[PDB]
Amino acid sequence: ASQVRQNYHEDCEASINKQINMELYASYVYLSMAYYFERDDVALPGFAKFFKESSDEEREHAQTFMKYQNKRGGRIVLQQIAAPSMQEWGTGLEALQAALDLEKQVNQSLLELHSTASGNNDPHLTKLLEDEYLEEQVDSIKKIGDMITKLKRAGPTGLGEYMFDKELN
Amino acid sequence: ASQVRQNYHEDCEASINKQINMELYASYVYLSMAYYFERDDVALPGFAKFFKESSDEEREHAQTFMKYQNKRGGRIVLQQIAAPSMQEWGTGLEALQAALDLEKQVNQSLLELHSTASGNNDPHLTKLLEDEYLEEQVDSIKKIGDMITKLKRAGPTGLGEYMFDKELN
Amino acid sequence: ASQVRQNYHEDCEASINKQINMELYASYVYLSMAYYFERDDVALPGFAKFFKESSDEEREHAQTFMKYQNKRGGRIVLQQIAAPSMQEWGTGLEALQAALDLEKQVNQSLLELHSTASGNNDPHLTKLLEDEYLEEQVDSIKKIGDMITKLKRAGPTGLGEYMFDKELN
Amino acid sequence: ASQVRQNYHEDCEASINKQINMELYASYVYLSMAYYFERDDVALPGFAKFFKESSDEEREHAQTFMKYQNKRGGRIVLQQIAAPSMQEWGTGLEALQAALDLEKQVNQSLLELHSTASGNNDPHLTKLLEDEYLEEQVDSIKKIGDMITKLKRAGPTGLGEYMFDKELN
Repeated sequence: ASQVRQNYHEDCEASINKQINMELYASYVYLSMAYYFERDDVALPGFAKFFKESSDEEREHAQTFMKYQNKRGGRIVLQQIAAPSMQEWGTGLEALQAALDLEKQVNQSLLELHSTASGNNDPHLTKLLEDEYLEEQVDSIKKIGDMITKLKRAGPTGLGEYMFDKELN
Repeated sequence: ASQVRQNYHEDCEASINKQINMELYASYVYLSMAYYFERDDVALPGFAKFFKESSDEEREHAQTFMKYQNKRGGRIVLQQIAAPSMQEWGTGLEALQAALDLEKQVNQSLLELHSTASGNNDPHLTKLLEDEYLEEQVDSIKKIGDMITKLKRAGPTGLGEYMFDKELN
Repeated sequence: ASQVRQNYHEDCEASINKQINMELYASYVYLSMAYYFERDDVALPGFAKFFKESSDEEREHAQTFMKYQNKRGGRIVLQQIAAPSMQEWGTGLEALQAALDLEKQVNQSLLELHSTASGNNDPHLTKLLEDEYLEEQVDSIKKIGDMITKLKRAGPTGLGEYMFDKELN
Repeated sequence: ASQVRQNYHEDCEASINKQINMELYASYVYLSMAYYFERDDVALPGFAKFFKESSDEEREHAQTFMKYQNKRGGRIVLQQIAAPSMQEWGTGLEALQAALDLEKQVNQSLLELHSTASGNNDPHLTKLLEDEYLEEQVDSIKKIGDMITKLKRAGPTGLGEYMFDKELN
C-alpha cells in the first residue's frame, strides 16, 4: 500500500470515490439550472446566479474529497458524470424543489459515508465529514427551504417570482 | 479615385451609405421612444433612459460607418432621415416589441452587408462588421428579449410595469 | 422558435452542444491529471498546478459556449461527461504528450465547427470561434509543445523532471 | 479529586501523560536530526531547518497536552525523555524515512488514545484529538511522503540531494 496509508479501510476509500462522483454530478445539475435561467424566455438572473454559485460550491466539495483521497493514500478513480435528469427545469419554484431534493440525497449519502467511517473506527474521516460536509449540507438545506417558503409567499409565479428573483441577485 | 482607395468595391461603398442612413433612422426611433416615455401621462423614466442610451449608441454606430467610409476612400452621401413609424408607442411592452423588431431588421441589413463584403473579397470590411456591429447587435437582441420576458412575468401592465421600469433606471 | 433567433442554423446549434460536452470532457481529463500529480508517490506539484489551471480554463470555455447558445436562441443539451479512459498518467512527459493530443483533438473539433459555421454563412459564429477559441487553442498547443521540448532537455525523468516541475510552480 | 474534574476517566488521564512523553521524545529526535544536518561534514541547511521547525511543533504539541490535562483537572506526570534512537542519521533520505516511521508511530498512539477516550464516552477528549492532533498528523505524514518521493526523483544522493535541500530552505 501507500507509504502514507494508515487506518484507512478499503470500504471508506471506495465510498469516497463514489462521493466524488456524486459531488461532480450535483455540480453539473446546478450548472444546467444556472444557464437554464439565462434563456431569453426564462430570464431570471437571480436564480441563475444562485445556481451558478451552488455549481462552483459542489465542484469544490468534489475537489476536497479528491485531495482527501490523496492525503490518506487512497486511489482516486473517477467515473463518468451522468447528464442531469432534466434539461428544462420549469418555474423557479420547481427548480428550488428539485434542488432541495438533490441536497437531501447528497446529505443522505454523506450520512451513510459517516456510518461507514464510524463502523471502521476512522476518526479522521468522521471529522472531515462533520466539519467540511455535514455542516454545510444542513445550512444549504435550511437556506433552500427558506427560499421555497418566501417564493410561495411572494408568488410563486408572475410578479412575485420577478421580485423574489431580485433578492438573489 | 481617392489616393487611399484599395480593394474597396463600389457596391460596398453604396451599401455603407445605406447602412449609415439606417443607423440614423434607428437613432431617431429611439429618440422618439425616449421622450414618449417622459410624457406626463406615461411617466416611465427607466424606459426613457434605456431608449435614450440606445439612441446615442445607434448614432455612434452611424458615425463609425461614416468614419469607415472616409478611411477606405469612399464618399459619404447622406440621405433624408425618415420620421419614426409612430409618434406614440403604447405600453412599455409594445415599445420593447417594436424595438426588438427594429434590432432584427438592422441585424438583417448588417448580415446582407457582410455577404456583399464577402462576395467582393473585402476582409477589412467583414472584420469591421463582425467586431463592431454583428456582435453588439446579437447582444442587443438578447438583452431586449430578456426584458420582454421579465416584463411579461412582472406585468406587462400596472404594478408590474411600474416595478420593471425601476430596474431600468 | 426563440424570439431572438436569427440566421442560426440547426446544425450549428447541434455542433455547439457537442463542443460543450467536449470542453467539459477536456476539463475532466485535466482534473484527473491535476490530482494524479498530488499523489504521495508522484509528488509533482508544478505539474498539478499547471493541469489544475488547464481544467478551470476548459470549464470556462464550456460556459462561454453555453452562454453563446443562449445568446443565439439555441437550446443547451447537456450529456454525460465520460471519465478519462486511462487515469494512470505515468511520468510528467507522458501526461504532457496526452495533453498535447487532447488539445489537438479539441482544435480539430473547433475547426470542424468553424467549417460548419462558414458553410452556413454565420459570420457571428465564425468570429466567436476565431476570437475566443482558435487563438487560445494554438497558444495552448504551442505552450505544451515548448514544455515537452524543455522537459526532454532537462530529463525527462529523475533530476530534470524534478527541476522542470519547479519551473511550473 | 480536582474541583473542576468531570467525566474524566483515570485511563484517559494516564494516556494523556504517556502521549505528553511521546511528544517530548519526538521533539528530541527532531532536535537531534536538525543539528546533525549542520555538521561540517553533512551541511544540509534546508534539512536542518525542516527538522528544527518539526522539533518546535512537537514541543508545542506536548504543551497543548499538558494544558489539556490541567483543564480537565488531571495531574501532569512527567517522566524521563529517552535518548534518540540514533546519534547519526545517515543520508537525508534515511532521516526522512525514520521521520515518516516516527510520525506513523505517533499517529498510531493518537488513534489508540482516541479509542480509549471513545470507549469511556469522553467527547471533549475525542474532539481535542480530532481537531488538534489527528488532522495535523495526517498532514505531516502526507508532507513527508511527498518529500521522500521528491528526493528519490531528484537523487536521492549527490546533486539531487543538494538541489532538494534548497527547496526546504
